[PDB]
Amino acid sequence: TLIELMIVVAIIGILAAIAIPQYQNYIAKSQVSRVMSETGSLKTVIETCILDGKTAANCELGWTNSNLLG
Amino acid sequence: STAAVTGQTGLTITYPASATESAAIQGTFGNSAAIKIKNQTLTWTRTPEGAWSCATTVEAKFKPAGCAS
Repeated sequence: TLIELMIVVAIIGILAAIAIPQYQNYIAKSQVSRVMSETGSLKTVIETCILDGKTAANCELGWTNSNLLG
Repeated sequence: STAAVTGQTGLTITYPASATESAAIQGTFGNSAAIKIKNQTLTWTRTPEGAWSCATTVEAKFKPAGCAS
């Protein structure tokens, strides 16, 4: 009938023209959100090393590799 | 081990030899002490007439009421 088909094509144009919001804010924020937790966990280790008077080599860190180098 | 010579470097004994001079027991922080108070010291002095008193060069907020002089 040629009238239903173009409606489908137009609706395909309607849906497949979806506007993608800038999700990069979420990923960057969450990736930083994890890092502060990782960097913040070493605060007590550094302070305990500081308050005991130990040297840089004498401060043992329980730090392990993470997917982000930060 | 004695007043003249001690077994620890950070502790020195000021032993008087006359009746008109005072005695002092000085203790200097180090090693396991905090980095902020690493180079400070606390001393205990005795006047000839028999009064003991305490003094220290550490920061005021680190000074307890016992040596608040």
